[PDB]
Amino acid sequence: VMDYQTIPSQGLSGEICVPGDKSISHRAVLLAAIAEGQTQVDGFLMGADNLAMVSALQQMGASIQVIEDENILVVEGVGMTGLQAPPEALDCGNSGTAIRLLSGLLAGQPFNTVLTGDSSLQRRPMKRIIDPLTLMGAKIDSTGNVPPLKIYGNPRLTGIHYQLPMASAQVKSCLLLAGLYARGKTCITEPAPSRDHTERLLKHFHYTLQKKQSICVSGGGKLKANDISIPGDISSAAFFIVAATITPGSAIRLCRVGVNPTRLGVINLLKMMGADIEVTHYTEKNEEPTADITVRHARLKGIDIPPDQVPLTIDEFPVLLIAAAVAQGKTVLRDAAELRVKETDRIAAMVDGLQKLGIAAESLPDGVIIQGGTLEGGEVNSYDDHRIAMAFAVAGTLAKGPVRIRNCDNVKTSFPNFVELANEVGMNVKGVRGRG
Ligand SMILES: [K+]
Repeated sequence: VMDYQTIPSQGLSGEICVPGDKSISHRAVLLAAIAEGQTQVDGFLMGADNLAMVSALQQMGASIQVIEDENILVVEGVGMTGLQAPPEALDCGNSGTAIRLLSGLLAGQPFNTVLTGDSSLQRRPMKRIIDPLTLMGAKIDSTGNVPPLKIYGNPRLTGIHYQLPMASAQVKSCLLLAGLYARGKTCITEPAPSRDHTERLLKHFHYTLQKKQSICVSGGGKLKANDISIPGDISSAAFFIVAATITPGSAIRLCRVGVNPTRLGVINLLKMMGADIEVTHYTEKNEEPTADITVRHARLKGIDIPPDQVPLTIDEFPVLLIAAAVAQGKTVLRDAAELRVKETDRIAAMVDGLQKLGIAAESLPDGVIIQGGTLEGGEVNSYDDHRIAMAFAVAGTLAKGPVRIRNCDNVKTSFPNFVELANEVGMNVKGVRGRG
């Protein structure tokens, strides 16, 4: 078992490219697997979650060559009906995304599948997908609406018109995938817009989409192979953006980062707090916009986080709360109860760690109240959550003393080369032997 140990930073500098987007990587390889023809995937995130998605597809006879050192996949698609019944339960590891997407993919197959994963994954809520999939005629056994899930494939799924009562957590993507195999059209309508990585990829693979506040697909179409280049993960960049923001003497450039508007919340909010962040060299390679992000040290003020930014920033709140901890004044986060049902309860985790580092932090059922202050050295627990681990690694840049973050083995689920890149820009992090 291993921990991260930090010492304060004298300032970040240089230019780095963060690894590929986790969310786009999952969808890219899944769609490529069932496409017709050969898809080359560049920038695939070679992390534990995305490789679990790869292994899972391979158990069902996807043809995927992994070239790990180059972040490349070469996928020979097996076509829409080309998958084969896997012999054992599919282990999604730590990956909520993989299990929810596979559920959509597998609901309409002519075979049965069991989906499971690690302890954390077996606590992630699935009611949100089970219910709509069932409306389409899926049959999914589960206890307490958490994995493991047993899917009894139904090749005669029916399109539904569904209005999700919540900015989807892969619910839209899940139903869209099921929609490809359903008879008729499947229409998903949502209160507020959410991530659209799936829609962009469906278009990329030439599957017809329509189109106003809702989105529809009709089943029985074909996915057509089309090479894809995956942008840097802005959720991964977020750690360095906060680090360069709060560490005096810092100036860095993050190259080739995805800047999808539905993912830009951390930038939007930091700027509101007074951050110094410039987006340049904006380009549009296939489907996903990417840009370079230049960050310089800046003093921050606490803010009331606007409710409309919450969906745009949900995954960056761990590291954003570090910025709040060192800002001048109070920060209030509301409407973010979804933080409690992630890999760990992220509100409880962040509040626990912040208090251990000398920050006045207070939990709400749907968020947190932070009084900006001074980070001390100390020791915190990652709660096995990659973003909690990395958030406190970022805390270490400004903490008065060393920060020990226990149990960081799961950082590689989303950011395999985190330690290397951190030390490269001047964020001091070392992996050391942990306990237990
Ligand atoms: K995960």
